Amino acid sequence: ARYLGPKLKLSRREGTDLFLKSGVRAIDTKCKIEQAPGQHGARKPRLSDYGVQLREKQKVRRIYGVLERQFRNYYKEAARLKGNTGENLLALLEGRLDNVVYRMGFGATRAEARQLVSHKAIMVNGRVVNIASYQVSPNDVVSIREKAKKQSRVKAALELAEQREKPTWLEVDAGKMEGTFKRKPERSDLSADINEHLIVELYSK
Amino acid sequence: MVTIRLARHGAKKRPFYQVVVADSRNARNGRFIERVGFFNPIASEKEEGTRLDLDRIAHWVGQGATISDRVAALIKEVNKAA
Amino acid sequence: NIKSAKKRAIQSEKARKHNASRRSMMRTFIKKVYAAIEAGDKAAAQKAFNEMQPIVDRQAAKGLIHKNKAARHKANLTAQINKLA
Amino acid sequence: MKIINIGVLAHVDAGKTTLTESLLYNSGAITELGSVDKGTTRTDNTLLERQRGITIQTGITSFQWENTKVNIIDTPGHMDFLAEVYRSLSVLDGAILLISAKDGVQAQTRILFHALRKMGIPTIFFINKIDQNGIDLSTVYQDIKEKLSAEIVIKQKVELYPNVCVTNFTESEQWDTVIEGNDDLLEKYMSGKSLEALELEQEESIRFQNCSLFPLYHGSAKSNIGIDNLIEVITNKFYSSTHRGPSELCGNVFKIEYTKKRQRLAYIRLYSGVLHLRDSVRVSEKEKIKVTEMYTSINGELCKIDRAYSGEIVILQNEFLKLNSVLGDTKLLPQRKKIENPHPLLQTTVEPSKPEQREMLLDALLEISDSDPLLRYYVDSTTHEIILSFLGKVQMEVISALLQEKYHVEIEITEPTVIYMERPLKNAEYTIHIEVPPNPFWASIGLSVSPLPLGSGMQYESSVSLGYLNQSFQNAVMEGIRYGCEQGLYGWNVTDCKICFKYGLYYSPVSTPADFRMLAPIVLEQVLKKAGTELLEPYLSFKIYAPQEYLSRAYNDAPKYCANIVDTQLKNNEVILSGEIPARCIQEYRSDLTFFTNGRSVCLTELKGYHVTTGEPVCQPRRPNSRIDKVRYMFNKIT
RNA sequence: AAUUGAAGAGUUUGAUCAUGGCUCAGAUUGAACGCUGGCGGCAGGCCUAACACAUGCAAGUCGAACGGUAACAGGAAGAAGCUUGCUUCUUUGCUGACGAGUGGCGGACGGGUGAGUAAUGUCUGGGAAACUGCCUGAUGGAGGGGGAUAACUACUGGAAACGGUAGCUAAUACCGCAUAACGUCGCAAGACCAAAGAGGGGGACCUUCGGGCCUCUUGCCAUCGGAUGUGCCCAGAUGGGAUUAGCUAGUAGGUGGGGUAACGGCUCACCUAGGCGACGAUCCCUAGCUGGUCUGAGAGGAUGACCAGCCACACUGGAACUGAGACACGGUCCAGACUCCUACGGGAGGCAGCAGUGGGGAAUAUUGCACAAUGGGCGCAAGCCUGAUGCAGCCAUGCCGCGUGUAUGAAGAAGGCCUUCGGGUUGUAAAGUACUUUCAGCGGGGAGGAAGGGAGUAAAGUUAAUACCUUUGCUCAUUGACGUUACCCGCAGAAGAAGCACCGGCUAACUCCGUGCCAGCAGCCGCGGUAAUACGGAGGGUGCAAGCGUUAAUCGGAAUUACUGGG
Repeated sequence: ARYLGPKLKLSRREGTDLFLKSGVRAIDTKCKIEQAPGQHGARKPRLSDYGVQLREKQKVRRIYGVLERQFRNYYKEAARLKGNTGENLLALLEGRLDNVVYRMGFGATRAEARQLVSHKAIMVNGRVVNIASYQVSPNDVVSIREKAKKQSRVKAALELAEQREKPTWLEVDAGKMEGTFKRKPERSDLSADINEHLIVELYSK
Repeated sequence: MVTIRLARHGAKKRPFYQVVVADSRNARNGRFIERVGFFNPIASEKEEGTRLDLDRIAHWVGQGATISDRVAALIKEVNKAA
Repeated sequence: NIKSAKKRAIQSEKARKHNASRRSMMRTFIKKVYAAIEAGDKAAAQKAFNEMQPIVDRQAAKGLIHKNKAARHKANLTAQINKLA
Repeated sequence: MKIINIGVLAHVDAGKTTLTESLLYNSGAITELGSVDKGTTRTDNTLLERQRGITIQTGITSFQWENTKVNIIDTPGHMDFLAEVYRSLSVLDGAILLISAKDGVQAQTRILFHALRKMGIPTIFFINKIDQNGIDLSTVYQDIKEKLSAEIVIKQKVELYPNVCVTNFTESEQWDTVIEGNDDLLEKYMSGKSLEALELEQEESIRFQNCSLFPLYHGSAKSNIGIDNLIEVITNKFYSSTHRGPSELCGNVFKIEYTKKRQRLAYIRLYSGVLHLRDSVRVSEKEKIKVTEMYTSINGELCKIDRAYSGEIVILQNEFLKLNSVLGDTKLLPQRKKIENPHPLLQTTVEPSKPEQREMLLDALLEISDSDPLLRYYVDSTTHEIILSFLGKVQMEVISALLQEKYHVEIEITEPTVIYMERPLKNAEYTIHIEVPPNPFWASIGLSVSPLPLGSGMQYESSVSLGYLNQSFQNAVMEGIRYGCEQGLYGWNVTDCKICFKYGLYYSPVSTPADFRMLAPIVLEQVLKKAGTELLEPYLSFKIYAPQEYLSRAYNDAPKYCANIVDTQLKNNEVILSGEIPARCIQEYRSDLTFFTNGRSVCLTELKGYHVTTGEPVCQPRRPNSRIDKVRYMFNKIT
């Protein structure tokens, strides 16, 4: 399921930042960003009309790690939802349990937050959840179990969240590792950089 | 002979019985006159327990139908004074 | 095919002999009534109809008759014997 | 519990397998026909077996005596395809060869008797056909000592006459020399004095495990004297069955036959443990393979059984079963084996009859591979001529008889591919021309083949200087020259090639690397025409062993054989000599040692030395070649 | 709140514009093949041969219907050993119960198949000339007798299968009689028609001591009902072909008789000379129907495999009986084919029931466990039976979820590849370092599917009765195939777990070397006769992920069958 490959190399393929290596350190600039995605990344792409869509779809996937088949289920689930599809697709991907744990600063890179969920550390609403695809409910109170609490690695990872913008739609207790999701995020709050409209066009055909 | 009986459905290892009026010669999953309520033994204590429409059942008791012993226990579980 | 329930076959054989014997003796009493109509003897037709009335209704209780075919013998056949009368 | 399987080494058509059918009457009945003279049941099994006077392959039948199981099978000693009988030695460690009463044991049986020593399991001689005139009641039995080459002695002996004593013996005073070899028995001999013969039966029981000497036996089964009491010794003399049941079960396949009512049944003995019916088990394929059905092979009729005992052997159906496949895994046994020492015993064609019905006969050839494992075949020839690995004369009749019954096809072939390797007679100038005189392609080169010593093979060198030689296009010239070595003008394969290419003018705008490859083949068929043709045939050496007394009769075969004389050296009574004769006539050499040798003949050889050359006419095998590009243009070169 | 929905590109030509086919991007399947492959949950799994079938099993049950006892367990008269009441042990249907046998019910349901079927079928909405065991409402009856037969004995035919004759005996078996009505027939008068008793308990009374009698429960007989189920009638809708245009003689209608539970040429007798057909009759080819599934904006096109309804079929063909219901999967009788048995006189066999075997085919399963649960059959009930059902085992077949690690980590090394040999790329990748342990492995805890039912007790009903019984509270002992479960805790160790296609355009992603229109790729255009970005290999990258491609069927794109929507 997981790509488990060179995560930092994938950022240069998109030319921006997939945050697959947010790191305890801040900005990287050790991989030569943008100019060298690969051996023949010096070439200037023709950038086909089909390419901008596929370049946007793989970009949103790798930031979340969602597989292509599972990702298509989010698009069918978002078409039936009320309102514009453009917001509904990013909202359900924000509804994943591994992502909300990442918003709380629990773990550094997103790959760590997924495995943190996998080892029965997360316990939302007083019930442990292993699956990272879990659909978080409004007004949930996720919190790590006391046996997995403050296990060294978890403590230093929270320091990175202080430099993070920190979502307004959720808040962590910090003094006891107790997060609390509330309202579904607005499109203005999340992202405001990726072109979610491009993704729908790829599944429009 | 018409009779009220559970029809037994749901996912595997997830029983979900369907109380329904049907002649005995019919299959358990076969033809039935009409459904009336449902029984969820694995539901436990929550917002839902075991709905049971006694009003239509009170009509079939006079039609000669023979309630099964499983449905007969549901007539007691729904009680009258309780 | 070997079966523990083969007794239903031999008993149906044992039953059909006694059952047809009652159906055969009754119909011969019925064909006798038709001979009285062709003879033109309206008086003998009334007597033969009386001979069969107790036995033909009796079979209907036994299930040999669906107590509807026997009524037809008490219907159209009665319409013949009295028309000659 | 169980019992070891009895042998059946009826070598030289000893009919000792027909004596096994008498053993089924002794173990009978309580309900059986008792067998009959000729064929006759006796577990005949397949059709057209007893009608031939001998079975096509070794059989098996259920039996018991002395409150013990006594399986056995025979004979496999006919012919001719005796290697198949070598696969039955794995079926049981026992032996019971029937030496002939005429001049001792037959020499062909001595080859199967010497093969029993390699098995490492005990065996015993038996006086088959004792009730007959000319029998060696005191003279021919001594010939079994000279042929056994050991110190085996009979446990009893008599001469008749109507009498057939057996228990009255045996080996008084002098007998017991095998005990002298035992470390314990040799110490009792130092004490002296008379002792009970049962006391020496314990030391003989140790030597019996090493199979140091054949157990005694006498009396023809036809006379019905000693053919039953001697069978009691097989029960005690035979080694006890390795019963266990501790698991895990293990075994290996032994033999199988494609019965018409089968249609398949790969029987195999259980080396250890036991297999429950309708249960999966391990195999050599590395997958699950339950035995859906299995039954013991009773002599009177097949019989099902819910589970085989440990050490038992019984047929069982399966979807697949590779030969010698582990029932475990895995069996842990080791022994020597060979197909009578012959990689190919005179291959013979067998092209099926009919332009289409012959093709279905090819599939029956896969059915010959389901039968005896010592069998092989492949359509290496361009005509797809059959080339079966089976050998022997009478053994071929079973493969031909099988075609008249198991299938509906037949063929007659024997000469095989000629195997010619024609070479050019001398080197001569040649050239493909220049420009467009001319025909495609415009690219050309001047081939200049030259003579070479025999067996040197094909050769070529890039004489042209760069860049006209072409760093890449020049290689097609060699690959195209190889196309002309597939056949000469007479269709014989190219040999002694030496085409040193030289001149090669070519135009660049229209030249292609296939253009040079095409003109290159014409340089080899034109330069081969100046060769005038030179036919040659292989002449591999063929060493053979013959008895010295018959060795003088083998020199007469030399004048008829095309081979020339070669060095050889005697080896005691055995003799041998290093021959070297051509393969076209080498297949007939086997017939010569089967007659002049008197059955002692033996030989072996392998192909070697491409040089040969012989008359007459220089005939060649067509045709070469077709289904290739630009082939019709080579006909224009003839005129 | 409940369909908010319609995309296109390549390729005719030196170039273009239309017309016009092909082909690709989409979703999808009861798929196969090729390569790879750790686990879990939920489904599906013979679409080819309606081909033939070894073996097991798939429908039995009631002693509270009856004669009985063949076994087993108790009791009793009686017996033998001997620790004379400890043991041995013959009799005995006297009890608990139970083979065979009679009789009641089921076997027409459940389960499978799509051969047959273009309408005798089904769907949709109506219709009257019907039937309906079991279940149930209402009103009455339930009186009194006779004669046989299985089992069982004697004898006997036959190898078996399986009987024959002569005798004994019961019933809720059969059969006259008495008795009947709003029932049946008839305009009416009148005529005629049914049965069965058992089980539990008991005060007085009555006992030829078989029991009567009182009472409860259940069964039986008749009528009118109720529901359910089935048959029958019509209209409309429900495949292809006109290179099938005439078809029909019980054929159309009438009349009478017979026939069916019931209408009807449903069938005989006679009479009439009609009937159906271009809004497609007969014939020919094909097909189980439909709710639905897939695709599509919709209209529709394909299909209908699983799930569910009806129908057809049960080796082939045909026929009838038993019964409320069959003109009949695990019934009978017969012809025939195909197998097997024989003592060769004569019988046995029908897996399109679940497994399984051979054969066919590209291709699809275990001769599993349990009636714990539901349902059906029988029984008052307990229980028995159930290849239905509940599961388990097998296969990546499909969907879905998860893991195969995470963070740090530059000398930006070794190796590989590329080069203008300056270097770049592989590459935070690996090693190193710091942590974590899901799932597997291993060792302990452990839900839930279970309601009942049995015993016991109290009370309310019933009743002469504090007895029985019915019903409701209540106590004790309990009922799990799955199942070494779900799930949880604990243990060790980054430990056991990543492949496949593609990289000329369409279509996201490249160089180098080898082979020179050779070898080969290909869905369309088409490449290779040159350091081929289209071959082969390697480097790199992309796509996707326990799957990835290929092939096939179907739809959309295709407004190239346009009804919506073309000439």
